Amino acid sequence: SNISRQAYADMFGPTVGDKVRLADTELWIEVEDDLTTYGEEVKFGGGKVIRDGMGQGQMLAADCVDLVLTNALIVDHWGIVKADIGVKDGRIFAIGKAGNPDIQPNVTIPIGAATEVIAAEGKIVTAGGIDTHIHWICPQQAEEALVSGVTTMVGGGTGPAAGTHATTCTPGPWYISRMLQAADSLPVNIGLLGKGNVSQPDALREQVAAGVIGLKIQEDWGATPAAIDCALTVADEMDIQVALHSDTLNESGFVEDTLAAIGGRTIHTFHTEGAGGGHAPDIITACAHPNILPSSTNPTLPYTLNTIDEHLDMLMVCHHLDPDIAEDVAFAESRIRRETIAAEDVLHDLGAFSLTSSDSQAMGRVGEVILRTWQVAHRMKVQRGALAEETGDNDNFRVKRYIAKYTINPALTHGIAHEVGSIEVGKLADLVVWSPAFFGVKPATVIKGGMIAIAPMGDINASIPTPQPVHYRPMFGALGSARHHCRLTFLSQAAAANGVAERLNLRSAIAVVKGCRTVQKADMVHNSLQPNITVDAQTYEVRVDGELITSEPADVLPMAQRYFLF
Amino acid sequence: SNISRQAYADMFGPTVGDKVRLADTELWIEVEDDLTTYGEEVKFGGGKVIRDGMGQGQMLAADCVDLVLTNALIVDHWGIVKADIGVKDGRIFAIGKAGNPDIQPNVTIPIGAATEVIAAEGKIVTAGGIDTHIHWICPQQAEEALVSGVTTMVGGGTGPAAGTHATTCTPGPWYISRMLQAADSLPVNIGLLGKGNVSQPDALREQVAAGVIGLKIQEDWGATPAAIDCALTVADEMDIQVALHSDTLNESGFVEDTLAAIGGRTIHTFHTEGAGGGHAPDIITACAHPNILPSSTNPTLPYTLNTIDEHLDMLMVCHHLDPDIAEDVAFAESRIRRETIAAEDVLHDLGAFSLTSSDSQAMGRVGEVILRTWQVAHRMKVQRGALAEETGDNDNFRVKRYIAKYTINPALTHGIAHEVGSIEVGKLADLVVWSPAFFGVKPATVIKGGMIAIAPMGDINASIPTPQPVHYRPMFGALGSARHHCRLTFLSQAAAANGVAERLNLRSAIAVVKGCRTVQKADMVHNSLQPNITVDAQTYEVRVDGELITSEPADVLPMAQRYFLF
Amino acid sequence: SNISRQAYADMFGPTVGDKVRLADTELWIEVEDDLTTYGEEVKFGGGKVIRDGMGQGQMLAADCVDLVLTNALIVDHWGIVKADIGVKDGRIFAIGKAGNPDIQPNVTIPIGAATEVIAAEGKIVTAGGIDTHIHWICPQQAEEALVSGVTTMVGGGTGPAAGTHATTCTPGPWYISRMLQAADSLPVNIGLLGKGNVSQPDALREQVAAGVIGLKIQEDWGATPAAIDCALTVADEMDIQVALHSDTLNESGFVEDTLAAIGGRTIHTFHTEGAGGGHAPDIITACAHPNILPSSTNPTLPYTLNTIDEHLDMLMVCHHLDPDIAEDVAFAESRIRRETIAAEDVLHDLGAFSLTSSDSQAMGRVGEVILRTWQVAHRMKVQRGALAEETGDNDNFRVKRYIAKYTINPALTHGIAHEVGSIEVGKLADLVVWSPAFFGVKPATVIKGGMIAIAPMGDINASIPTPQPVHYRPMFGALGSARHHCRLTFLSQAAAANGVAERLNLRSAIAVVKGCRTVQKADMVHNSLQPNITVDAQTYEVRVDGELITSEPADVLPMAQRYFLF
Amino acid sequence: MIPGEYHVKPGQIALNTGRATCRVVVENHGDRPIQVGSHYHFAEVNPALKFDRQQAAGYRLNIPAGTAVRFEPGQKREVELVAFAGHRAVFGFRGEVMGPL
Amino acid sequence: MELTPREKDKLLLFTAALVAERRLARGLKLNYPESVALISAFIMEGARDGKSVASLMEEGRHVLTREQVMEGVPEMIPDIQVEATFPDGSKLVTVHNPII
Amino acid sequence: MELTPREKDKLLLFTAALVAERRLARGLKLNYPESVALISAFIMEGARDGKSVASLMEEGRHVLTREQVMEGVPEMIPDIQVEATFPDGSKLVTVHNPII
Ligand code: NI
Ligand code: NI
Ligand code: NI
Ligand code: NI
Ligand code: NI
Ligand code: NI
Repeated sequence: SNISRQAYADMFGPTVGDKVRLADTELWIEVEDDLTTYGEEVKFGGGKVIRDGMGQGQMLAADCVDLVLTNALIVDHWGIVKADIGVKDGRIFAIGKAGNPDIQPNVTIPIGAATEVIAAEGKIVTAGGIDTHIHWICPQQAEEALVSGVTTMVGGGTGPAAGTHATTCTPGPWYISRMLQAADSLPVNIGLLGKGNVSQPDALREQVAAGVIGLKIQEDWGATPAAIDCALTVADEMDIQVALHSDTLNESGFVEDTLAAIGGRTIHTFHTEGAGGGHAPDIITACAHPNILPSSTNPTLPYTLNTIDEHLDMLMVCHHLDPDIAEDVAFAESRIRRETIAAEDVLHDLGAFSLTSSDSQAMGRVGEVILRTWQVAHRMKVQRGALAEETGDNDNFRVKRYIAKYTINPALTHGIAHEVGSIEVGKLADLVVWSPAFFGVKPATVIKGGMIAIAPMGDINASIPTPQPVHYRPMFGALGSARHHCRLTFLSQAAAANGVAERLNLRSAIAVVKGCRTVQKADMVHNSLQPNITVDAQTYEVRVDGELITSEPADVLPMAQRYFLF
Repeated sequence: SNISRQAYADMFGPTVGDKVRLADTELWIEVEDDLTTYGEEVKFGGGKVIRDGMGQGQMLAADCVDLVLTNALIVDHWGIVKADIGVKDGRIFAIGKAGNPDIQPNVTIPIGAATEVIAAEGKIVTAGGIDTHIHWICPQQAEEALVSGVTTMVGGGTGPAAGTHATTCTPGPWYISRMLQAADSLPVNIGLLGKGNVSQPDALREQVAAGVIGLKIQEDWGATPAAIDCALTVADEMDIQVALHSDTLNESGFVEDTLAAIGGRTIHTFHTEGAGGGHAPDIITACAHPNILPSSTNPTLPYTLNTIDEHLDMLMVCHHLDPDIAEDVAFAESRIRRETIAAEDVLHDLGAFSLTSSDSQAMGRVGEVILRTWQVAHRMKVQRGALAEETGDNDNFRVKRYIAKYTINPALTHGIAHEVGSIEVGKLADLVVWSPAFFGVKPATVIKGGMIAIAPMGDINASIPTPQPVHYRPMFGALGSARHHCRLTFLSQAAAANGVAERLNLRSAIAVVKGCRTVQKADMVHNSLQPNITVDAQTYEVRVDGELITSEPADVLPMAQRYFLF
Repeated sequence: SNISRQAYADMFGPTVGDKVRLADTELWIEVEDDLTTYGEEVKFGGGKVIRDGMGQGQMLAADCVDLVLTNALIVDHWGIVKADIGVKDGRIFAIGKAGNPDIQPNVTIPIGAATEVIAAEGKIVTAGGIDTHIHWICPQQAEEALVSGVTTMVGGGTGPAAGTHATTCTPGPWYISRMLQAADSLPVNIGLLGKGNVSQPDALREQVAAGVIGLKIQEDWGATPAAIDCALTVADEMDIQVALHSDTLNESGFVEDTLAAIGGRTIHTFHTEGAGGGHAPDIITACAHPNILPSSTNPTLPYTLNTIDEHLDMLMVCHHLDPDIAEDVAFAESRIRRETIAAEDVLHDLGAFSLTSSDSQAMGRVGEVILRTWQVAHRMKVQRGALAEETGDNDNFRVKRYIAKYTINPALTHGIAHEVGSIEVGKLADLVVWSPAFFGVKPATVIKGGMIAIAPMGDINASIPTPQPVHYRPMFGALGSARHHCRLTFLSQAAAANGVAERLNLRSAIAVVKGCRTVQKADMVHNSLQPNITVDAQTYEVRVDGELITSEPADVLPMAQRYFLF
Repeated sequence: MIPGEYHVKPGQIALNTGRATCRVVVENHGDRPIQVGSHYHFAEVNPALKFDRQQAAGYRLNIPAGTAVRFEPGQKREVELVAFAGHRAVFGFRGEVMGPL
Repeated sequence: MELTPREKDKLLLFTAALVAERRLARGLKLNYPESVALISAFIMEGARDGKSVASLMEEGRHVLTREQVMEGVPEMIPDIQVEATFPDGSKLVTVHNPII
Repeated sequence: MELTPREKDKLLLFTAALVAERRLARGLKLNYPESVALISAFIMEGARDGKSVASLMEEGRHVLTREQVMEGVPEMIPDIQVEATFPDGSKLVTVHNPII
């Protein structure tokens, strides 16, 4: 029997050689491989394949998966392939060919009576995003992030308090404990950061032993060499990560002094470009070092016409600065530079910047991490063409380079890659299903630990789930005990050992961080470039090997006005 | 002392002989009995009867009820009577005369300091509805159903997944466990159905032992004779119910073959008319058998002008059919027949069809089970006049016949009638209070296990609860631990024995199903007719004893545009 | 170094001698004291004081506070002072000078790595309000009250039932238990009242032993001398409070008879003016007695043009009265008197009335207790000028007199002042932060037990928390386990001893009431006046020492149309 | 057609049939109004109401349940009472009985 | 704006009234919820204008007539109640038999 | 009004449509959500007017043309579905390829 490729594509989604446009951008992906056996694809519905004795077997629950995503087009750092995805016990069981071994060939993902089906034909499936720069200003951020496709949120805060407005810090044992307990109510995996600004190591050890998986150094609390050294020493001891927002004022020293204080120890630099904070005007030079894991916050991504204009007042409100105090405004202005903002985009395209994050409600937009990452990719293809690593007539490599920025790289940086970060066997089943037309903008389904946690839902009283109004509503994976079973609360090895979970009576699944001190720039997937970068002290021009690094501001962007009501 | 009957009616509600119109329909009910002693009625308010030493006694909590519904007009399968209702320990204590035995005669329901009062004078009180065809596509359905007056929901699903979109199945132990845990968060009694489509009995026993109270056979998973037999065998073993959606395609055989496979064993046939699924075009002939408990889903109730037109696309979306595939559209069309749709209404009026259900968001409207049942009753009275069993100039019997369809009959069919289904002593206090003008459309109060769970509520900041805007809002009976104490999670005898509740740490009250295999058509209250019914293979005409069974489509219906904003 | 007082005020808020207008009223407060050391004030932000080694020290968590409110202008019954507030372990640690003792002088509130910061410069901080006349008609009332600045709610009810619509009673052990369990879900401290109307003491002891912290006597349940005596006897035994709504009908006797039945025992009279219920037309004379703690419900506060007009129908709906029954309307009219309504305002100004409350959705507005209290103060200053106790050119004393009405006095009256009621060391950290322009109308932050529970929040996806739309949204202090740790459920000494908390498995912090029988009028802060008051039986004129007490109705009021959208 | 309308059959209802009744003249000697409910033990009403208390022992107003009779200051009127039933045990009110009778 | 729950709740009433307003404009006979919403919104605006409670209790009975609503609707609405912020604070307006 | 969740949900759709209506009035080419909201609201009002499901399935395809919406929008909306209370109860209206 034969079938045309177009009819086939309409029925089971695209196959090897077919290309798909990502949303309304100029980025095209090409199916690299298809793990199916033509003619044996599994499809669900009336009179379809997945039925008793046919595509569904007689195996007991232990011998089959709980959930199968049929005919999915996977986009991950390791490849863009067509395959079925099997989920068992809330984790990724396998990526291959689903069906019934009794009558079908090459079945690697067995479907039985205990198997639920999610039809992914014509859909793109990716891993849940990981935002590592969250300011816990309000609990509503969790739902906003989940809807965008982010399933893991790492950050700090206690609510809408001055300290949290400006920093990602959950200060001390009491607040850390309260926030860990509150985390059980949120539908996303959570890890907390404590206040790392102190020169007494014991004050830090207490926080780590209390539950935080990292320490935040912020200039608002004093990003001095002494504080930085103290935090890094404790980090090396307890296997936790350090996030840095350096001394913009150059008060205690210049960028080189801070780099000296770090002394080659592993550290994650937040908003490395500078606008969000950091040694003016050369904090961006940090991406040249092997021990630095550099990330960008999203307001500067990508460089557009209105970027500069909106920054001044945003800066002031966030850091509690007074526009009437000359020194306060001067220091705000020293952080906003067209030169570094333009260069940042190119550095991401080259893989010098390895992560993207939000900086939620503190000079960052919580629901726009994924969206903005793809806009940068689009603008870079438009301006720079194909990457040197690109093969074939597609943007497969660029796509892999950019998706790694908000998935696997953030996971590696914070020591949670053993649990999440990618679609790999054994990892928690945090998956996002997208319709090609809405890729990176509005997902069709968001799965947390094997259960759908949120998805667009139409009229509740309708005869079908599709009638208007269709808007995002929480599903069973976000309800009470089901939620606790489908989410993870990350703890430090010390906290886990001290029995913090039992003491606070945390009800969600617990996971421990590890490998935070051993990760380096070379480990960042598709983003390990260490450029010979310099910044002109007077002009602020960024140069790599003497070449000027710059770009043009966008007047219009994809994934914008065609999708949003406001 | 004397008082006019009109003044009396205005004060304490109608009494023996008085008639009341149900909403804006042509159905009239007549008070058959009044259990009060004229002059001794209890009324609450300033300077009223229920006061210390007067209508309220000196008894301790153990000797009085927790809640009393004063002067209620009860409409149940056993009668339409005027009486006080007493609730104690979350259950129906008695139906009779409330007050203080110290100074009042014939008091059967003692009122004391520990008694709360709900004024039901001028109101109609019914048992909470029971919907047995729920697709757990989204958790929001629970609130929609509760608002309509449905307090028990039986069905299956895992969320907005392909399998659940089309079937009422919670596949396997993992999903069953997750959904049982999630159930604790919903304000309605819940019972789950597993996937019954498999030819290996052990695969079914696992699901039952996991917690499901029934097994769903659906054609989308393969409704073959082998699967049907396997499920019924396990059902007979574990005392659980089987719900059937037969082979529409006639792929494995015709209706007679399916009936042969069932072999006289008890089974609940979903949407027996056919549109929702089943052997084309004669699945409706199933209602002639003694072992079949037939129900209808609501889109076809009642037959109206727009009924046919809306069905094709509804069908396609639900079952994941492709309108471009000729065989997919042909099979959709074979399910929609004006002939069977028209006959279904009459069969309900005759008592050949015993239950009504929704088929929530899968060719059914979750908030319209009660509403549509009464519209059918109205249309049938309009077209057929009084029933043969009707006595007096009222529609009392027809009302009893129809209310049984969504209350006691669904309870009997699924083995939960020992807990819910009617206003009888010992049963859980799931009651719905209605204003005659809004009967079956918008309830005044919804009580779950003795506590008000939801009700219309006005301005929260107002001086009284009546100012606008008045809309349904959750009450204390739907809050955290109170909810857990007022709702029931139904388990199979096996699951209950295996300690599933303790293992999953379910917090709600647990109830076990029993008597699923022994129930038959003769047990359906006021709906036990087994007609000699036939369907013409070419014309699709339905005939009972050779007489053509048909009806006319309604152009306008009551309980519609006069009550809804949209 | 020197700085102008205006520049100083703009930077750190006002200091000694500066005056501030409360919202848009004519009330002005003057800073009486400032506990800072000029030049050493702590401020948070980029390049500010609170940084490592500077305003932040090296102490371990145990040696520093969890939260500090910097440069707050405190308004409490004991004073109006400028100071820093320290919070530790969810309680008020100290009021003084915050900072680092290593380099700063006079530090009484140590700031360390474990300290979170809330900037209160330019803000007014008060204790959370306490409403003691709550009808639990719906759970939504809790959020409405919290938003207004009320953190403790005492009352009774079971939901929208007839009994609760009219009375603040949670009838019997079953309902009491259910409501205690439901309380864990609400973000406010809660204490319940049982039905005190019975002449059998054991029926009352059961309720107290079940968990109620007080008993409500209401006329709708029979406010007879026998019932009143019975309740007071049990109250004296179990150390709980009695709230009274007397016999308006004068059925069992006149006001003097009720006063005789009370026999000098401590009792809290609800809506002492009369409109909300009580001996017509002289229940107001109760404020002359030493054992009476008199309060007012809010619809009559203050006397305005539309006050009388809105009362009749409000009265009828609340108490289930029939407008067609002459005696029902006559008794409603006897409760509404311009004479007593006008006098009530003046009596509050004189300190004869000690508390203000709502009477939520039962002739009272739950979100308007604080708001209306300040409107009365404004209207009284406008009509009567400065109080005799007033010193200086400010309204400091009047402010102290009025704030005590909804904070410390309600706490003293119900035996919970050891936990809440004022900003004093050792008390639970229930604090409300206000911007002077919105004082008493819309708070900037509401803190429950050390955590922000609710606050105005802008666009969740915005780059900062300030962009529109800005509306009140629940924060972390109102989420699951965090909430349980930050709220209190008050129990009677008996219930606490019987292990009610463990039995019902209440998850929130538990507090016990005590000192309910020993409190008297002389103990009411700034409101201990016992006037020689009389009421003319025919004209209803109120006179104190023969002088006519009256006031003029307001045509326009502050804290009204300038702040609300509707 | 009126949604949920009643069709009350014409006639009257006889209240408290077969119970002993008695009429008494009552006069409000107080300066404030007094209203009495249908089930209040009449013998224990506000002392300001002057009447034969002895005759009213174990009686209540023979009026529709939930209604009341109002007495303005100085008002004199004849009322009909009906005897209590059940155990005929009076508890509460002004605490004058607190037992059977 | 710092909108409290009650203000947001009133926005729901306002919107419901817009729906009714446009349907009345089309010449349709209003149903139960539409009628209640329309009259209620009218009163709220009256309060914003500064009208007295007494004035509105009367004016509210002249917003819709029996001929502008479906049969049975007038009888389904024995009265309408709504609160709003008058110049002198929140007050309750009760309109008896609003549709005649 | 006693508004049920579904009625309140529909109010959201109505409001979204008001936004689109005003932008179309300005002469802007509508985007994805605006187009869906506008056409959906049109159908709901049609149901209120008493039009049949069959009539609306056709009329709904003439609310917006390809020239009144942004590029790609027509292809993003293969169909629109919405339910409303017709004189004969709730019915589903499916409009295929509404924008041509
Ligand atoms: Ni930063
Ligand atoms: Ni940040
Ligand atoms: Ni079906
Ligand atoms: Ni179904
Ligand atoms: Ni009262
Ligand atoms: Ni009250």
